[PDB]
Amino acid sequence: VAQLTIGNSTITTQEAANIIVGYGEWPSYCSDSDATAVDKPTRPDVSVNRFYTLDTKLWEKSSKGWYWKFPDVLTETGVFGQNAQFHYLYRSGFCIHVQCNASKFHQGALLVAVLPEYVIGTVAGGTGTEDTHPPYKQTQPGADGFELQHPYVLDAGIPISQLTVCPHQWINLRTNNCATIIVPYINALPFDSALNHCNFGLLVVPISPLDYDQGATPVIPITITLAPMCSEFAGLR
Amino acid sequence: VAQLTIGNSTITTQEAANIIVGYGEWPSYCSDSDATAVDKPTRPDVSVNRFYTLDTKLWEKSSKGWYWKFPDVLTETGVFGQNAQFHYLYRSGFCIHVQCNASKFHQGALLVAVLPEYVIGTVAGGTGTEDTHPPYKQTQPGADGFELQHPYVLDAGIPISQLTVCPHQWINLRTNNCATIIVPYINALPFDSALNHCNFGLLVVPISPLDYDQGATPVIPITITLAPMCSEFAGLR
Amino acid sequence: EVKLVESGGGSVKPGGSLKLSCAASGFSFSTYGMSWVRQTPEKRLEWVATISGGGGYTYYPDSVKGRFTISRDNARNILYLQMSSLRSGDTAMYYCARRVTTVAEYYFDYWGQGTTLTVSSPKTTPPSVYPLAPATNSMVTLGCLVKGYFPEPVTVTWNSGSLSSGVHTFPAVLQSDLYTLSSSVTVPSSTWPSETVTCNVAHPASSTKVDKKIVPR
Amino acid sequence: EVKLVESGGGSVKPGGSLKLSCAASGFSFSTYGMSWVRQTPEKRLEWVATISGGGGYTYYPDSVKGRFTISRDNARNILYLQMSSLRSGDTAMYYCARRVTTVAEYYFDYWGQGTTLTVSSPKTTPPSVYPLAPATNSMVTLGCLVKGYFPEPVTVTWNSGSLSSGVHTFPAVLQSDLYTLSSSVTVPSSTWPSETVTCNVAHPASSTKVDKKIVPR
Amino acid sequence: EVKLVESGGGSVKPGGSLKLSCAASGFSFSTYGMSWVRQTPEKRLEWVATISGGGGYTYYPDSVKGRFTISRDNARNILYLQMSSLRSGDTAMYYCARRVTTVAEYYFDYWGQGTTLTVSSPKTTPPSVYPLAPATNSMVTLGCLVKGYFPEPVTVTWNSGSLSSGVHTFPAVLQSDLYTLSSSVTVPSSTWPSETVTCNVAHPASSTKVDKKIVPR
Amino acid sequence: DIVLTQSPAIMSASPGEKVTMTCSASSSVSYIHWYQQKSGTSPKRWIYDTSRLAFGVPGRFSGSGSGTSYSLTISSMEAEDAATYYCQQWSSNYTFGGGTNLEIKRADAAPTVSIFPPSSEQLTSGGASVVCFLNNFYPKDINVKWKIDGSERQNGVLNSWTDQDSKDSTYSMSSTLTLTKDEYERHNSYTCEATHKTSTSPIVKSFNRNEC
Amino acid sequence: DIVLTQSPAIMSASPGEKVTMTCSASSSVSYIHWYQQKSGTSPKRWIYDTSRLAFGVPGRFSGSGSGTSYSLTISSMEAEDAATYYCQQWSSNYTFGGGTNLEIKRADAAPTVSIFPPSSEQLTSGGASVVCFLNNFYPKDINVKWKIDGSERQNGVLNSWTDQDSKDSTYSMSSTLTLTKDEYERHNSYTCEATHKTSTSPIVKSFNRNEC
Amino acid sequence: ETILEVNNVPTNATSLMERLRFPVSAQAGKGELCAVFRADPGRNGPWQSTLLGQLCGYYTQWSGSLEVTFMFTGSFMATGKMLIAYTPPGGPLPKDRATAMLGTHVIWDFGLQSSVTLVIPWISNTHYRAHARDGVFDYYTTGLVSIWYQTNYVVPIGAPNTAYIIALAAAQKNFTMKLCKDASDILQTG
Repeated sequence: VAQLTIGNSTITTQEAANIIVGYGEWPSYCSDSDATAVDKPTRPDVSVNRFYTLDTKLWEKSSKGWYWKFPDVLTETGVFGQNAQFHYLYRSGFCIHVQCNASKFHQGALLVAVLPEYVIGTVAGGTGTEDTHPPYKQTQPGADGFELQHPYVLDAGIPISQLTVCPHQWINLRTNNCATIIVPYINALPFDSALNHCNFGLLVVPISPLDYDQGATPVIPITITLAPMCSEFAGLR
Repeated sequence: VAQLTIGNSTITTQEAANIIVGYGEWPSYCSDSDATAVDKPTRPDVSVNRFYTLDTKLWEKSSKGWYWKFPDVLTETGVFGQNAQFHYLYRSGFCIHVQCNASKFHQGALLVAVLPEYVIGTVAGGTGTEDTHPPYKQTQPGADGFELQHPYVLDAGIPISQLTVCPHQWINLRTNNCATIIVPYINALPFDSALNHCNFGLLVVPISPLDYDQGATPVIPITITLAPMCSEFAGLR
Repeated sequence: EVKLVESGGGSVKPGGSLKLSCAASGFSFSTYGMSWVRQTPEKRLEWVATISGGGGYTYYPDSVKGRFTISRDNARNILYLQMSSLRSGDTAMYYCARRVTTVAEYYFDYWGQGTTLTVSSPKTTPPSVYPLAPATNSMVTLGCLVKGYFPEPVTVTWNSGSLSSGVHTFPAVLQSDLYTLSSSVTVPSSTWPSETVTCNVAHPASSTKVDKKIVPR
Repeated sequence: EVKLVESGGGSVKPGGSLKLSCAASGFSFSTYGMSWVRQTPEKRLEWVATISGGGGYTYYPDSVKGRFTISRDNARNILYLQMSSLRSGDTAMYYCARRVTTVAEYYFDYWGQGTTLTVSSPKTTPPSVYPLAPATNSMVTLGCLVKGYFPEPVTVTWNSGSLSSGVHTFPAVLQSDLYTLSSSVTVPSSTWPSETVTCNVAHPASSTKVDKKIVPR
Repeated sequence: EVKLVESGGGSVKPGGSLKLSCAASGFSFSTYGMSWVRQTPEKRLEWVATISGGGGYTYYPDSVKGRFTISRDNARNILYLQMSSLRSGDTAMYYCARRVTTVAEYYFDYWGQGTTLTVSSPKTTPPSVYPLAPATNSMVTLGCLVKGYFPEPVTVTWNSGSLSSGVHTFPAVLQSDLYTLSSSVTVPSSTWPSETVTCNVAHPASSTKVDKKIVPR
Repeated sequence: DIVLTQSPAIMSASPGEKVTMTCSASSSVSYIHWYQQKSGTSPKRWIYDTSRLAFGVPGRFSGSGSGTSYSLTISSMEAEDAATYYCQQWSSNYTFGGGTNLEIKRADAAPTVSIFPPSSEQLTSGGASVVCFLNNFYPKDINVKWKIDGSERQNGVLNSWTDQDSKDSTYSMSSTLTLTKDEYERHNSYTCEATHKTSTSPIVKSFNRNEC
Repeated sequence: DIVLTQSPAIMSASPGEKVTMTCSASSSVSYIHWYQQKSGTSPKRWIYDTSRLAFGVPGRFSGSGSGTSYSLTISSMEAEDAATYYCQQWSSNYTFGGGTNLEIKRADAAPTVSIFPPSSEQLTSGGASVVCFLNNFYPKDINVKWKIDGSERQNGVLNSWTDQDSKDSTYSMSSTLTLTKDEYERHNSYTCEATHKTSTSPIVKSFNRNEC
Repeated sequence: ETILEVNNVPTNATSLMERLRFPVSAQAGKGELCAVFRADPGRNGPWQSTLLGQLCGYYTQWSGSLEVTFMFTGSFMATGKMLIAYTPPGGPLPKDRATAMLGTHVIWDFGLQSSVTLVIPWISNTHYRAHARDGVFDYYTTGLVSIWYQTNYVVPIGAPNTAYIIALAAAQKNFTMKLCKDASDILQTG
C-alpha cells in the first residue's frame, strides 16, 4: 500500500494490482503532420490532468448496474470541463480506477469494462412500434452516471454475457476490490467534439449480486476516480 | 497454493506443509533376487497410480472418530481395485492426504495416524464372557470407512493417548487444515494377499471436539485423497 | 413472518371445476418452489403438485396428473391450483407449502392453514336442533342434539361463550349423507334451572342460526 | 426496552406557565439529541424544540421561539420543557422523541406516550348523566348521554366492564365550551330488563363518579 | 428453554427418610454442577449440597453433612437428594439450581420451582369453614374464616373465580399446631344478597372440599 | 415555511391489493421519512431516508420519490396496517404532513337505528335532548335528517362518528338534537331518518311525544 | 408406489419417559423427514434429513434410521408434545406416512354418565333420538350397550369421541340411538350401560318412557 | 473468455441476469450433483451465450481444445471443495461423485483459489447427419462436464449461506472453423 499524487490530488491506493491497458495501446499525443498543424493544439499538464473522484455510487442487492459517458462525465466537472466546453476539438486518454470498500463478509462480482461508441437504445414503446429516441439524461448522464434497466442486453440489444470482449476487469469481493483501466483515444478521426460525441462509456455491473447477513453494512460504496492522459484541445471560444 | 496432477486426477492443495514419511522410509519397489523372480511382478504406472478422492465424511460435535483399512479401501475402487482382486500377490506404498474446510470460527483437533496390523476387538458381549469376533463390515469397512465406538481404547484395548507412537500428524483447525502421510509397505513378508490381509489402517479421531456458535456450518467436511506408490502385483487370475 | 394464506373452495358438484390460490408474505417468493398437499378428514396426507422457482418445470402425482394444474404469478406472490373434472375422491383440506432445499432432498417448512374442498351432489341443509334436558345431584349436564345438516361445519355456543369451560363438542358423524353432531355442557345446580341456559347453533353454509332454551322436563 | 415516559400538564389558564418532563430508560441518554413534538386533537403534528447531545445547541421553531425552553439533565436521563406565557393555541398532546442519525438527515425512533396540555379559561365541571331507554325485537340497544362537562376526558363503563363486547363510545363534541359525548351498549333481550344494566360515568378532573340504572320507560 | 422441575416431598414424620428428584431440560446436563437450596417459609435461603459435573466430588454444608446425599444420573438429566433421619428443622421448600462458572466464583443461573417438605408429627386435618356475614352502604365486604387444618395449603375460591377482582387472601397463621387463615371478598350492593355469593374451600392434603353460601344475618 | 401536502386524506383497501399514498412538497426536498399512528397510541417509526425500513416493518411496504414528490407504497394490503401515516422533511423547518387515514374496506352494511326520547331526569332541569343511534354500518359516509312533525331541522344537531371497529370493521354514529323543554313539548312527532348507499329508501325510526 | 407404514398408530406416555415412533418403508430410502400436527392447526416442521432439528424443536427429540427402517425418539416425554407425527420420503413419489397419535397417559377415570329422553320437539316430527353422554373418562377404550326393555340393540347407534382434554387429559363420548316415533313408544325402558377398565360392573343410567 | 450461461433455465424477463451465474449452498449435501452441461459450442444451450458459440453459427464445421474457467463469487469467509469432472464423448454422465471421481476430474477448493480453469482436450463437429430432410453437420462429441459437491458449503456466522459461480469459456489457439454459413434468427426488419 502507498499513495500517489498528481498536483493537489492525493489518493490512497493499493501498490499495483493488474492494470488493463485497453487494446494494448497507451494514450499518446498526436504529431505535427496532422489535419490542423497551424492551430497548434495546446496540451494541458498543470491542473487539467489530475485525480477526479466522482460521487460514490452505493451498491445494493437490487442494483442493476451503472454507466457513465466520456468525455461527458467531465465536461461538467472542474477545469477540465472548462477546456472541453470552450474549445473546438478534443482527444484524450484515460486512467480509470474503481474501488469498493467491503468487509470480508460481503460477496459480489462486478464486471467493469469500457465500450467505444456506447449507443443507448430504449424499450421503443414496449410492443416494438414506437420509434422513441433515448433522452439527453440517458445519453449523457454526467458525473452521477445512470442505471441500466435491462442489464442482460445492456440497454442496447447486446448480450452482456459477451461484454468481456471489451477492455474489462473483474472485481470479485473475495479477492480484490480495486480495478484499473488505461484507455487510449479511440475514434475514426484524430480529433472531435467533446460535447457532441462520447467516444466511449464506462460500464460497471453486478454479475454476482451483493449479499450479506443482516447486520453488516447493506450498501457497498463504489468509488470511481479517474485521470486524463495526454489530453489535447484546439480552437478556443 | 498450487495444483498437482497424476494422469486424469487434479487436486487443488496447499504448497507443501510438513509431510510425515512413516518410519523414515520411502515406498520403494522390490529387487529381482526375491521369492518370485520367475513370475516377474508387473508394476502399474499408468492409471493404476493416481489420486482417489473418497466420499467425504462429515465432522460433527458428537463424532467419535473414523478408520479405514488398507488395501481394503481400494480393492473396491476403480482400476486399482481391479488389480488387487484378479491378482495373487500385492505390495504397495501410500501417500495419504486429509483435509478439512472450515471457517476461522470453528475449533477442533484431529489426530491422524496410521497403524500396521490394526486388529479390531469388539465389546465381547459386555460382561466379558462372549467370544464374539468383529464382523466383516467392521474388519474391512471399504471406502466409506467405519466409526469407532470406544475411541479412548481405539476399539481394541489400547490407549489412544499413546497413538502418537505411530506415524501421525495433527490437524488443529486454528493452524492447519491439511495433513499428509507417506507410508511404506510394512509386513513380515515381501508380498501378500490384497483381499485377506490389511497391512494397516488409517485412523482419524477428534481429540478436541468440533465447536462453533449457532449459525456457522455445523459439519466440517473431511476429504481423504490418497495415491498408491510403487505398487506391484503378481500372478493374474 | 412467513405467511401462506389460501383462498377458494367450498361445495362443488362432481364434474365441476374450481381454482385455489395461496398468497405469500415475508419471503422472496420467486426463489422457492411451492407445492400443494391435501389432508383427508384429519388423517391422510397426499402430495398433489409442485412448481419450480420460476416457470420452469411442473411436477404432479399419478392421482391428479391430468386434472389439476399448478401455477404462480411472481408479481403478487401467489400460487394457483385449478382443478377440473373434480371427482368424489377429491374432497379434502388443501394446504399450500413452501419447499426448501436440504443436503439432498427437499422439505416443507411452512404450511398454510388450508382451504376445504367438498365435492358432493346433495343439497345444502339447515340443521335441526333439539333440546337435551333430563326427564338429583349437584352438577348438571345438559346437551343439544343438532341433526341432519350439510355441509360441515356448524357451531354450538352456550349462552354466548359464558359456559365454555364445561363444554364438550363431539365430532359430527355422517349418515344419510347428512351430518349429525352432539354437544354437552356442564353446569352447577346453583345456575340451573334458576338461570337460563341456551345453546346457539349457527350454520354458515346456509346462514342459519337457531337458539334452544334448555327447559326442565 | 427504550422507554420515554413524560409527566406534567393538565388545565392551565392562558398566560400561566408550566414545565414538562420526560424520563429516559434503557439507552445511553447523553449520546442522543432529544425533541418534543405536539399533536393537535389527533390530527396535526408540529415540532417544538430539540436539544443537542450535551448542553451544546438548542433549536426551536418559529411558533414557539421565545416562550418554550428545552433542557436536559444527563444524570437522571430526563428532558425538560418549560412553557411560559402559554396561549390558547398551545393546547395539545406533547410527546418526547429521541433523534437518531441517518445518512444525512435525522429521524425520530421512539416516541413517548405524551402528556396532554389544555390551555383554557373556563371552570372544571362535573358531567350530567341522563338515561337512554326506549319509550319490540330480540336485541336491545341502550345508551347513556353525559352532557356539559369540562375538561376531557370522561369514562363510561357498563356494569363494570361486563358488557364491553357490545359497546360503542362516541367522541366528545365541544359546544358551549363544554364537552358532550354519548355511549351505546347492545344487549340480548334475555338480559334486559330482567337484569340490571347500569352505565358508570367517572370524571377524574373533578373526581366525580355517577351511576345510572337504565330503567324501562 | 432451560427447565428444572423437581418432584417428591409432602408430609413426613420426624425420623423418616425421603428422596427428592429434579429433571433437566434444554441444556447439556453433564457439563454442569448442580446444587439444592432450601427456603424457610419465604425468608431464609440455605445451601444444602452440590455435585460435580460428573461423579467426581460432592460438597455439603455443616447443617446437613451426614443425613443428605446428592446424586445425579447423566442419562435422564436428573438430580437426586435423599434425606435420612429427617428432623423438625428440615421443613422447607427445596429448589434445584444449576451452577455456572464465572471469573472466579460460581453463580446459580436458573432455579426450579421447588418442592415443599413438611417434617411434622401431627395428623392431617380437614378445615372447618365458617361464614362471615355482617349482623348500610354501597359496597359489601364478605368473608370466609377457614380454621384448624393441617397441613398447608388450602384454597379459597369465590363463586368459582368470578369475584377474583375484589378478593384478599390472608396468609394462614399457625397456632395449636393447626393453621388458620381468612379470606375477604368485595362486592357491590347490587349483587348481594340479590345473588348467591359462595366461598369454596378445597384442602387437597385430605381431598376435602367445602362450600359456604354467605347468607344475610 | 416548507409545507407538505398528503393525498389522499382517507383511503380504503380491499384487502389484498396495493396502496399508494403520496407526500408532495412545495419545494425540492432531500429525503422523506414516514411514521404510523394507530388510535390511542403514539406515532411509530416506519420508513426513513425515503426507502429504508425500520426493523419491525413488514417487507410489503415500500418507499420511493425524488425531488418534490415522494410516495409510500403497500402491496399487498392487510387488515393490520390501517393507521394514519405522516411524512416528514428534514431540510429546514421540520415539518410534518397531514397524514393519510388508511382503512379496511368491507361489504356495505346498513345501520341499525335506535331512537331515544329525552330522559325524565333532564326534563326536570329545563332541557330536552333527543338522541339517535345508527350502529354498525358501512361505508362511513351517511346523511341523517330529523323530521319534527313533518318539518326538518339542523339547529342543535350534534353528530359523532366512531373509528372503524376492530372486529366487523364498521362505524357507528350518534345524533343528538338538543332543544329546550318548551321547544320539545311544542311538537308531537320526532323522527330521525338515515340515508345510505345500502338501502333505497331511508331507515326511519319514530315516536310520538304524547305516549310516555 | 413407495409406501410408508408407521407403528404404532396410537401411543400413550406417562410423561417423563421415552417415546419411540417408527416409520418403516417398503423399499430402501435415502432420508426421512418428520412433521407434527396438533388439532385444528396445520402440520409443523420437526425433523429433516432424518436427524436434523427444525429451529423450534426441543432438544429432547431425536432422529435416526438407515435404509428401510427409521425412527423418531423422544426422551423424555412432556404433556406439550401430544400430536400426530408423520414421516415423509423424498426419493420418488412423495409419500407421507400414516401418522402416530401421541397422547398423554393419566390415572384411570370412570365416566360420568348422563341419559336424555328424546325431545318433545323432535317427536312432533316423527322421530325419536335417545342420547347418552359419558363425560371425562380414561382410558379412551370403552364399550357401551343400549338395553331396551331388557334386550340389546346395535342398529342406529352413533358414537362420537372427543380429543384428549387440554386440562385433565380425559376423553368424552356421546351415544345416540336414532329410532322412529312408533318404535320409540313401542317400549318402556331405555338404558345405556357403559363398561370400562375402571369399575367392575357397568355404570347404568335408566329411565322409563311412561313418565314425561 | 465470454460468460457461459450454464444456468440457462430462467426465462422470466427480469431473471435473465440469473442465467449468468449458478449457485452453491449449505443445503447441498456432500456428493450431490451441483450442475452439468455438454461441450457443444455450436449447439443450443449454454454455449449460445458465449461469443464462441455465436461465431460457430456462421460456420459449418470446427475443432479444437476448449477451456472453461470457473469463478467463485461467494463471501471470502466461505470454504469447501467441488469436484469437476469431464466425461469424454460417449461416456455417460457418471452415476455418482465417486464414479466421477475415477474419471478425468479436478478437486476445487475455493477456500484456496477463487478461480480454476478446465481444459476440454477436444471437440469435433465433423460427423454429418441427415435427419428430417434437412442435413445438419452435428456433434455427437457431446463431451460432458459434471460438477459435484465434494464437501459441503462451510461458513462462519455472519456470512451468506449461498454464493454463485461464473462460467467463462473460450477456445485454445488450436481452434479452427470451416465452411462459411450465414444463418440467423435476427435479421434486418422491413
